[PDB]
Amino acid sequence: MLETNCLDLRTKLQDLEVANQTLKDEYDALQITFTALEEKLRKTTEENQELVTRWMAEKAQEANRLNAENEKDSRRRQARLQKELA
Amino acid sequence: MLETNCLDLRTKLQDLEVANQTLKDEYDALQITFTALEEKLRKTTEENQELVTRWMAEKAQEANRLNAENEKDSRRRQARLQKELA
Amino acid sequence: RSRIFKIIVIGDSNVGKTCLTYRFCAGRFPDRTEATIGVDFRERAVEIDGERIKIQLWDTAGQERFRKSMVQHYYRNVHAVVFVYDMTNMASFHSLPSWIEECKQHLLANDIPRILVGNKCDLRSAIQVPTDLAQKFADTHSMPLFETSAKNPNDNDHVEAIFMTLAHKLKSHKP
Amino acid sequence: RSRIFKIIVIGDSNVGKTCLTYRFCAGRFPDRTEATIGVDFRERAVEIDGERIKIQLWDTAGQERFRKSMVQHYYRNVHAVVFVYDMTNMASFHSLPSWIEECKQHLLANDIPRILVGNKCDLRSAIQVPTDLAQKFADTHSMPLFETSAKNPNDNDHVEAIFMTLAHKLKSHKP
Ligand SMILES: Nc1nc2c(ncn2[C@@H]2O[C@H](COP(=O)(O)OP(=O)(O)O)[C@@H](O)[C@H]2O)c(=O)[nH]1
Ligand SMILES: Nc1nc2c(ncn2[C@@H]2O[C@H](COP(=O)(O)OP(=O)(O)O)[C@@H](O)[C@H]2O)c(=O)[nH]1
Ligand SMILES: [Mg+2]
Ligand SMILES: [Mg+2]
Repeated sequence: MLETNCLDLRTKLQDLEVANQTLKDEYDALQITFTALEEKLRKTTEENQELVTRWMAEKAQEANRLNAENEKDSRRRQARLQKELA
Repeated sequence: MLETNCLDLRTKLQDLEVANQTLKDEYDALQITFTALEEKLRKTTEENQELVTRWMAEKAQEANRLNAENEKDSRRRQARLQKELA
Repeated sequence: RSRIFKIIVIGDSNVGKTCLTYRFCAGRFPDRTEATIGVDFRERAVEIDGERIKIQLWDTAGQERFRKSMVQHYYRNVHAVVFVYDMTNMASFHSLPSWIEECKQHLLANDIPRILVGNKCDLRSAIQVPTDLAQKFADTHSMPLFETSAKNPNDNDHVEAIFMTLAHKLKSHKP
Repeated sequence: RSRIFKIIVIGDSNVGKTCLTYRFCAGRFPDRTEATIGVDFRERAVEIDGERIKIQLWDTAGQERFRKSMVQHYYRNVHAVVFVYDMTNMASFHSLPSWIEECKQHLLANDIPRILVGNKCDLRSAIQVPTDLAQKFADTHSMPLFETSAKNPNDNDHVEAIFMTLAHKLKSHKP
């Protein structure tokens, strides 16, 4: 309208509406999915941590075992080489 | 107010119009932080799947090997059984 | 030099497959368990009627994502199948038809013995699966039923007795 | 008679530690690698002066989260340390002082040989670390310098010749 009048109050009953079809409703309607997504993310992250920690633990136990085997064989060589003097 | 006048209505209007842009800003500040959180979850889930896939691949190779070693042992043992029926 | 019996253990996550198999091979309850990924192997040498036998238990995974592309390997040259549910969890008992369908679609011989084991019989105040239900299920599928406890290994059916019985039948090729 | 030399391989991610150790032990270049988690063990038996020697390489992890708990194990009873950088990556070269500091803080003896290796010498148009720089670093730290290529194992310093030279030095206890 080149010159607005009072009937242009339609805009009010057309703007009090559009806004409400989102804003305070949609704020919570995205807060819910956002907190949900937060929870999904922390679950997944937690899981990666447990997986990695488990893998690391098994590697530490294998490394420990191998160090112990090397040590045993080294003592064997030392004993044998002690036999080589008498 | 027991009887509303235009002053009361107008100050109500300005106040609502302030709260409106407030909640609007609060909305826009979360409509894309959601997109970012989306990306983070995507990446983390991706790492998750890589870790598991590599773990499962190792377990499958190990199971295959064990089956082969069992079969080897079986045919070995049954080879003993033919060099006694001589 | 010793004969190996490959015996696989199948069932839902958390019914106690790791604890059962470890209880049999190591003679202990585990300090802690975690979700089995792919498969764990536990062996124990026994003497049956004078013969030294290696019992080789495959503690399989029950989660879909942890058993992907493993099933061919589980079932390759398998000598016996042990199905397991949680006596305190009715859902784990209702899962058995799908496990059996997998077994049937993957076995390569018609003469592989299968048995059924309800675990955690020690948790009597929380049991969800009545003995007669499970018994009927097992009878109609040609499986013996055992009700047992990995945690308390002398309760009802002894763990040792389960696996030793199975191994005895394998060695004897008996019913 | 077969004595063992534990040799650890240390360095930033993606300098080619996995490819180097695999090239030496298996005699080929990997079809594919992934991030090394914890550590990987590769072993090769050789014969020096009639004696059978097992060269045991520890391909360590370069990422903090993947080496978290492991440094004590890496450095326990180690017989030699191999430091590795990427010749095409100057940052991998600037990392070396902190690797050396970790080493010095964890060695249990003052007589463990250390050597310095620049990898990916095949990529000549992308090299970022000039030989004379690397050489001065190596000399002032009492390390021999090798410039090598796991991908093309006969370029410049042969991958074979590196680990064999080190093994000879260890076996004879020579300087
Ligand atoms: N009370 C009781 N708990 C058990 C028994 N067997 C296993 N559990 C528990 O059930 C949970 C899962 O056990 P686990 O062996 O890892 O189950 P799996 O996923 O089938 O291998 C753990 O908390 C165990 O301690 C049992 O005989 N009695
Ligand atoms: N061109 C070239 N690339 C290499 C060489 N060695 C390793 N790479 C590549 O560098 C990347 C990292 O190798 P990797 O062994 O995984 O490094 P690491 O993390 O230190 O063990 C891989 O893409 C390799 O193919 C080399 O000698 N030449
Ligand atoms: Mg388990
Ligand atoms: Mg690597």
